[PDB]
Amino acid sequence: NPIEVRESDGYTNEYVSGFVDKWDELIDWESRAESEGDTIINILKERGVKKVLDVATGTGFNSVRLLQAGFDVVSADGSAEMLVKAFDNARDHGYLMRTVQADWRWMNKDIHDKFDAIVCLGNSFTHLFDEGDRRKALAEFYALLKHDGVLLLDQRNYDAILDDGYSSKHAHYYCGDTVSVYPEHVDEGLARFKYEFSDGSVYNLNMFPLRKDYTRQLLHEVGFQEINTLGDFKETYKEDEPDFFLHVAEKN
Ligand SMILES: Nc1ncnc2c1ncn2[C@@H]1O[C@H](CSCC[C@H](N)C(=O)O)[C@@H](O)[C@H]1O
Repeated sequence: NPIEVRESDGYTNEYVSGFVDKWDELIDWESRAESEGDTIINILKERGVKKVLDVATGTGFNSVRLLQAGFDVVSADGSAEMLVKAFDNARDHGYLMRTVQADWRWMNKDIHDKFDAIVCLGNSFTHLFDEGDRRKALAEFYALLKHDGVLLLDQRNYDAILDDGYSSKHAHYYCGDTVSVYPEHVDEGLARFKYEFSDGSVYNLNMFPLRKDYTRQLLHEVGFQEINTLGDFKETYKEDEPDFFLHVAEKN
């Protein structure tokens, strides 16, 4: 059956769509690419990666960055509305995106290749609140990797927030002062972040506060052999603790 673009289906809603639109309206990709550096691209190049699957395309930032770097990218997302934005953003940068609508829990339904690398970036994995769904998603990613493939999966540093550290009592800024991100409510099973933009817009979003070692455990448990977790400093006013972690999980 064909996929229809809807502002409200099972994979996105108008609120989250408004949030990503607001981020993209105020934060240009050039600035974001400079602030994030070439860590992702360099990891892939040092591994000889050619074919990449983006499982969390969103409005397309990671996919377009990888296309610009010369990778063969397939751009998947659960949301058809997101994929339309991502395709047109790629078009605006002079690239033809290969979009596929797919749910992490059945990734090979319409994707039949295997990939040198998968990227699941922008703190996307934390959207899953059910442990069974987490294992299912990581198992689906594992199965889509070639024998010597690698999964790049990032997350916010929830350990520092759950342990009542400095980062739990303070907002974190991105793209200068364009947006602040504040952990309004934190418990073992839920973090609600307040995102306040420079134009006065406020969005409140829920995430599952994955501890760094719990994510590593899940990756090991679905079959990944070696995992290296890197501190990833993205925020404007850097602290002793990174605001993100990047897991580099090798299939074999
Ligand atoms: N279960 C699921 N299956 C497929 N896609 C999912 C999903 N849960 C969340 N997503 C997607 O994950 C994306 C997170 S947004 C992050 C987008 C991009 N990596 C960036 O950093 O800008 C959303 O577009 C959302 O639709």
